[PDB]
Amino acid sequence: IPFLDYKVYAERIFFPGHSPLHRDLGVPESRRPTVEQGLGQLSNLLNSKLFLTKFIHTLETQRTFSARDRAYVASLLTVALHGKLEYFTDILRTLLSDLVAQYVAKNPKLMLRRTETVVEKLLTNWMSICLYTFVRDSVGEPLYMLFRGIKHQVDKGPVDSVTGKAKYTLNDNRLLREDVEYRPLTLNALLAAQGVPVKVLDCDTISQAKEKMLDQLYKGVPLTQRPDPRTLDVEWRSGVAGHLILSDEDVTSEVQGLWRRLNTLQHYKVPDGATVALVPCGGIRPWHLVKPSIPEIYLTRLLSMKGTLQKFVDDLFQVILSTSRPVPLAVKYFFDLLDEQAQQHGISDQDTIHIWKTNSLPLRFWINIIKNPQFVFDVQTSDNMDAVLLVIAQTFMDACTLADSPINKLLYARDIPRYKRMVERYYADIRQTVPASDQEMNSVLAELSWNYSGDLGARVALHELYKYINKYYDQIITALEEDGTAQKMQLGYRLQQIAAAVE
Repeated sequence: IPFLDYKVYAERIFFPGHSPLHRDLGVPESRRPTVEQGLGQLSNLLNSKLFLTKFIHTLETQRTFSARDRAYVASLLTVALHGKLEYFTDILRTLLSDLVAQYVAKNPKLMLRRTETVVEKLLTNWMSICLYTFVRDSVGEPLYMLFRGIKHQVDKGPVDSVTGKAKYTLNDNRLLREDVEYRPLTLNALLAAQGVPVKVLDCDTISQAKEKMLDQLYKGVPLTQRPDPRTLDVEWRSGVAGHLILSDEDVTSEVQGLWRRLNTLQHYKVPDGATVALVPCGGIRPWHLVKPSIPEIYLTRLLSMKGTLQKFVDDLFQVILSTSRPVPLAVKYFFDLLDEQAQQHGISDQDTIHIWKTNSLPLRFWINIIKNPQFVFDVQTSDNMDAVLLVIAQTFMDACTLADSPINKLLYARDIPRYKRMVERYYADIRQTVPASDQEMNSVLAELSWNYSGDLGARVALHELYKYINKYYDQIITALEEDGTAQKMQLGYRLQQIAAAVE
């Protein structure tokens, strides 16, 4: 199982829309010590609970401070505070407490629905940190089985490289409705040496075949430790005749009008068991299998896919919501924290508390991991893999929702009511289990601070947070100056000194 190291897992979850901390400071050599000295003192400042809560609040008052901003600043703070997870957790606990008082005076059922605010993103990051080894230990096995099961089923049928449509899929939109026709083929694959075999199809483009070839050629090697596909040509080597470089477009490619077909293995008449090596090196639309433009036939296709993947899905959902394992202490801690919050504000409604939990964990962490296997595994995905995992993720979402049509709801009509019962037991088991003492939680939090190798990019995160201090400098100073203990603890002055140092 090609598990990502914690540092890459974290980068990818913390910064999903990219890592932005893998850059040079871009500060001139003469200024570097001084700037870094200021970054050090900003790190110190961030340990003042007062400064940090004022900083977060002030930024989120700014109307030019977007949802992308809020989520990015949340992740910069996570990385900056990752050495001090007990303090980070205290910050999260305070912000949650304010969020609940705010939402109790609105509609508390709408709380934590999105990932647009700093607190919502701090929670996502917190869950991700705390549950890393749980995924490593228990969820990673079934989640990868599913990935590999989806992969092997799809690879067995036609995939249109232009439209992205597939024979085997869970979304009817992706469904290659036109029943195209093809021939399975197995090649003798070399890496120009000795020859490994590859299960390809004759309708595969040379690019699609090259991927399938690289997977087996590098069967136990991590994608990061592979060459770029573009650096390798595909060479068909029959015995008597010449070596033939194959590609998606060349002088042999079929073209009619303003259409040009992508060159497949069938196009070159590459025969079953052929030796293919991998070696180094104007308004006309590409098409592959069918040009770009529910019956029993198509629903049956989709249910066959659903049916074939169901063991994998059941095994994964079972493990995420299991009551047969010790509950991770962080999940117990946080769900109890949610139960306490509910009690303090007189929320007796279990639907609201159910909602809060769903929005803290399943529909914030697990749905993320289901949709994005590349947050956990050193794998690459495809648009159709993504569309398949989305349907299963939607089915998971529907299991955690209380509202009793989209194609997930068709294919998982039977299953959803049953997964709901699993979710209900799950929250109940957690509430009932022995609680996590503060010392137990702080020990867990302290080990999470050092139990990995690599640099999450704190130095650059600190610099990135400074950019936001610069952008809203006057607003943050004004905000600390209009506050008693901030003035008393010289917070305004300290930020001034940091800015002086950093420019």
